[PDB]
Amino acid sequence: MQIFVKTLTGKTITLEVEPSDTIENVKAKIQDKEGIPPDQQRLIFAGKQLEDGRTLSDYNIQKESTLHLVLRLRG
Amino acid sequence: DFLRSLDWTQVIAGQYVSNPRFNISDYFEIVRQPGDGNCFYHSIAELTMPNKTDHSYHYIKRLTESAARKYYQEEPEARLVGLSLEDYLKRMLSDNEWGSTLEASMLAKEMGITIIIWTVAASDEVEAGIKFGDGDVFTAVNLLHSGQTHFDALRILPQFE
Repeated sequence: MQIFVKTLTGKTITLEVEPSDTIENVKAKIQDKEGIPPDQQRLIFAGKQLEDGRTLSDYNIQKESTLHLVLRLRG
Repeated sequence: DFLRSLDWTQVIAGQYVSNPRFNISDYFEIVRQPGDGNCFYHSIAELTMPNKTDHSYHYIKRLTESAARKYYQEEPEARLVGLSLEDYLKRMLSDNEWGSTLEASMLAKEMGITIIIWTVAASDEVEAGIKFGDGDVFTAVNLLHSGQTHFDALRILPQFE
């Protein structure tokens, strides 16, 4: 099923996911599609940051929901 | 004016994002910082401490320690680090250990400031900013994150006030 992710640059991407996908799995998909390393990714839905070991289903993330992606920036 | 029209979206409490497109040097002076792993704290020091020197960053690392003991447990980005408070502090305080958006969030609360981190693309222009705190760009401590690995300080150019 398709969901949306608005990246830090404001680009809204589509992603193909299963409700059973963990947030860790979603990060891997964003890496594959956009090249962003998983250790950088903070995913946010409904004003809360999502935890790696929970699933989209755990969060009521539906077909066509939109996540915000914010990056952990180090230097 | 360009700077007065920035559109910030509060994504999680106290944390905002914006995706303006500008040449950094059209609006800011860059105040370059050394590395040795410390450039995040040097950049903070440059903009918050009068008479900043190359030793000032130790002060900011101590404030980061203080901040962590208050705020780390509840910081959303701390969930990425995944360390106990004590293990986090051990790493943070290590010589040349990189700072980050996690320390920016905690420092904004500890110091009572707004910190913006502007990140630059390979095309040289700013493509995004992350802001910790409620202040505007004119009030904020503005950092430039470049090469995906380095922080410098920025000051707004005088003609923009």
